[PDB]
Amino acid sequence: DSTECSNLLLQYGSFCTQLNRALTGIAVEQDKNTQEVFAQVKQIYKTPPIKDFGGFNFSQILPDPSKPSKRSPIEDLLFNKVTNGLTVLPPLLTDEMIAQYTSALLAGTITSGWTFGAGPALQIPFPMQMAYRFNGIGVTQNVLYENQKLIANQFNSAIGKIQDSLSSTP
Amino acid sequence: FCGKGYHLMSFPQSAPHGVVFLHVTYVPAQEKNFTTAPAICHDGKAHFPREGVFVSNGTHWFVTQRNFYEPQIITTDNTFVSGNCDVVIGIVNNTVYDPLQPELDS
Amino acid sequence: YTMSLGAENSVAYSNNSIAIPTNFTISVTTEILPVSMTKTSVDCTMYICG
Ligand SMILES: *[C@@H]1O[C@H](CO)[C@@H](O[C@@H]2O[C@H](CO)[C@@H](O)[C@H](O)[C@H]2NC(C)=O)[C@H](O)[C@H]1NC(C)=O
Ligand SMILES: *[C@@H]1O[C@H](CO)[C@@H](O[C@@H]2O[C@H](CO)[C@@H](O)[C@H](O)[C@H]2NC(C)=O)[C@H](O)[C@H]1NC(C)=O
Ligand SMILES: *[C@@H]1O[C@H](CO)[C@@H](O[C@@H]2O[C@H](CO)[C@@H](O)[C@H](O)[C@H]2NC(C)=O)[C@H](O)[C@H]1NC(C)=O
Ligand SMILES: *[C@@H]1O[C@H](CO)[C@@H](O[C@@H]2O[C@H](CO)[C@@H](O)[C@H](O)[C@H]2NC(C)=O)[C@H](O)[C@H]1NC(C)=O
Ligand SMILES: *[C@@H]1O[C@H](CO)[C@@H](O[C@@H]2O[C@H](CO)[C@@H](O)[C@H](O)[C@H]2NC(C)=O)[C@H](O)[C@H]1NC(C)=O
Ligand SMILES: *[C@@H]1O[C@H](CO)[C@@H](O)[C@H](O)[C@H]1NC(C)=O
Repeated sequence: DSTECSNLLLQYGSFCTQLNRALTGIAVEQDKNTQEVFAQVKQIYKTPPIKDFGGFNFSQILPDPSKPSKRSPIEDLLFNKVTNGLTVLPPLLTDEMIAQYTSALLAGTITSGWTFGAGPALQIPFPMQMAYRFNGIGVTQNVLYENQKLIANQFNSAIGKIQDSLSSTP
Repeated sequence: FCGKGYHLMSFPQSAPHGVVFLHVTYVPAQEKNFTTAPAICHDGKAHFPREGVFVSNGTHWFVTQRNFYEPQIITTDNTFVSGNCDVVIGIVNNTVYDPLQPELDS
Repeated sequence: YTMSLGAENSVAYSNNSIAIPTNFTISVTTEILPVSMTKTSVDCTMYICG
């Protein structure tokens, strides 16, 4: 609040304008980064009420209805595990909207595969989508269909191990 | 990476201190519902599509390519056999045509 | 206002239904990427001292 200090500071020119402009550029760049990462779909996809995906369980990654924040258990664990003229500007996208974007991406990739990323979301059964992914890596569809229960059990076990590993590693 | 949609090609254009890429992509449109099955049960054998997918318009079963609707008769030339019908969940019963059958029939 | 992320689109998922495209659109999109800047040189002695 010193007037004499500001009068002497004016002798140095537009240094303050340069610093404010650089900080403003960084601040808008962070919002641009968040838009580029999370806002890649213009449709908010939602999962069907019946979670019949041929044995595949997505409860640990889909949003929890019981939580007011509408986050997944994994996302909730992630949020729990992260702890003089200065101002902190809030991010343009809040945490619930970022969670909504991730939920839309999850719903699109579960119900439609990769179709929603290239155009209109085309529905496909999830085992058939997994079979398409199997064909992408050079494994025949029959292998997926014959061992579908085993593949679903392995996927659920791996997702649970991911949650346990995140909860058990500082 | 090269535009929204399935990338077909791209064209470069010079710009002042920059480049403009015109990405030509293929976008699916006018989609239609069909009833689908993982495999076709015929003669106690399970048939799977070689490159396409089994679709049904309500009464008849066909095999088509995944990115464009082009229904074709389910034959032995576009399907492959792996195992019986007891293992695959959701297998449906439909006939599988044999192109060689009229040749020895005549 | 509170911004809207996108229009809601509930995909009609079921265990035995697929959506197959019957047509296509050849879509051309633009992507602008900067390549170079203006090449500026400053004579340090002449700038500071003339
Ligand atoms: C999907 O997985 C979730 C969690 O892995 C299962 O929910 C569990 O259900 C059992 C039995 O009802 C409960 O004892 C557990 O406490 C539940 N866990 C959680 C985290 O809620 C769920 O049953 C699985 N299957 C389906 C169809 O959702
Ligand atoms: C599903 O498609 C098949 C073949 O495109 C349809 O079968 C044809 O139906 C027309 C109209 O009755 C007949 O004139 C043709 O002779 C049929 N072709 C064959 C090979 O049978 C079938 O009707 C379609 N089903 C529905 C519900 O649209
Ligand atoms: C598809 O065809 C198979 C074989 O023809 C059917 O399986 C038969 O089902 C009847 C009804 O219970 C049994 O009596 C036979 O013994 C079964 N045969 C075999 C080889 O398993 C099957 O039910 C048919 N499915 C549909 C939907 O028509
Ligand atoms: C495929 O069938 C589903 C279910 O019959 C259609 O989904 C419905 O479409 C109507 C049309 O506007 C909506 O009002 C309903 O809310 C939709 N239901 C669900 C659960 O999404 C779907 O539109 C059909 N797709 C095509 C291409 O015909
Ligand atoms: C696929 O969509 C194209 C549009 O790109 C359709 O082409 C149009 O067809 C109508 C009627 O024949 C014409 O009046 C339009 O001028 C055509 N548009 C263009 C850009 O040529 C095409 O007919 C559609 N095909 C199917 C099978 O639905
Ligand atoms: C789809 O689920 C229904 C029960 O909702 C079941 O009767 C039917 O057999 C299932 N179809 C496939 C292909 O899994």
